[PDB]
Amino acid sequence: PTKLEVVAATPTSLLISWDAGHWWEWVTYYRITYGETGGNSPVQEFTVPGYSSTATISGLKPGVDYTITVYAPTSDYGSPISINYRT
Amino acid sequence: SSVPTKLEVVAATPTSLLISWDAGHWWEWVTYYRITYGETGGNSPVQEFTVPGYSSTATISGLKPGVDYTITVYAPTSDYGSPISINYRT
Amino acid sequence: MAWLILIIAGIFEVVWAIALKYSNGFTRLIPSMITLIGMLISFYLLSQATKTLPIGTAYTIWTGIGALGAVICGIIFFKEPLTALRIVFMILLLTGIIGLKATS
Amino acid sequence: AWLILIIAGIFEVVWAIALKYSNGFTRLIPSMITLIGMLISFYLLSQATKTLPIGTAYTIWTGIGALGAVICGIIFFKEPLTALRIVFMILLLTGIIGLKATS
Repeated sequence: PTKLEVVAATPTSLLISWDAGHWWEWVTYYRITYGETGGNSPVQEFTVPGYSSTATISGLKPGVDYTITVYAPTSDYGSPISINYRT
Repeated sequence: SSVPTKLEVVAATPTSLLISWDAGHWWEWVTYYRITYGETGGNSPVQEFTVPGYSSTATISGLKPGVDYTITVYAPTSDYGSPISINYRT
Repeated sequence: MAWLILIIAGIFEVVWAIALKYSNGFTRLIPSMITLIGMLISFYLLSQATKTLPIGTAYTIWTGIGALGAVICGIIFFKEPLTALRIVFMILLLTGIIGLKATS
Repeated sequence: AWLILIIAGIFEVVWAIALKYSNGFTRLIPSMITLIGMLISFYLLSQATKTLPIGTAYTIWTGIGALGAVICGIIFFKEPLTALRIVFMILLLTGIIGLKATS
């Protein structure tokens, strides 16, 4: 995928989106992972089906800089898309 | 009258019923049953859902208390048997 | 009529067989949906056919339609070698299918 | 991986017979046996094609599948045995096996 944008943000949550491509590029699922940019504990993650281009990340510590990575099913597509964002 | 058999209401409630049936022997089991239930006076329609064939029980919810209903359990086709139906007042 | 159903199931066979390789590890959405829909449709039509048709004839004719369509679409869409041997094998397959339908 | 392929074909015949027993995917168990005897065949074939030439592996797989469907059909459901039907079935089976042995 491409264009990992934080569409919206409350102090405790980020609404993100990406460009799913078109037709012959839509995969069956994307995998979103989010964690404190430079943490020590397990990162967080979930997965959305391929038809959706957005995803909601919730339950974040307010004022902390998190990094979000949206992953493709395999590596044979368009490389991981990652961004940083402080709540 | 092979399948299903012995359609009975296990538990009840003003708004809900728990029904079950006798699936039969293992060569009589079907892939799915379909359950139809409606106001016995015929307000107008009948509600219907489907249940996997490996389940002998079903739970019908959202009924009106005090009203009499008819609940019927069907086989996938008519070759197995006739659909068994009952009556019950909530 | 059950034969019409059989031929249509054999068609969906090749459609999902080729969309399965166009889908990667069941990862591309459009080809994966095409494969799943095709598998469900094909198997359903095959069952409805075997209800009134013998299993030994229905299975092999379904397999023959599938492999024949696979080779048709491979020679046409993948620039596969159109061997004279493959032509006569297609003749054998089609004659078998049609002769099986003839003796019903 | 030879016998794993033999088993991958036997299970093909298995789900054929089960599908005929399911009467349009309505009888539970023949439908369930039909479903479970298929991913067995494909996974065993993936493990066999992991070792064996995709060509010969697929050819032997589908050959056992078709011929065994024929034979077990003329038995479990008393399917015919005409001198004509065996001829056209031989034509069809050799056609399929040959078309598969070439790619």
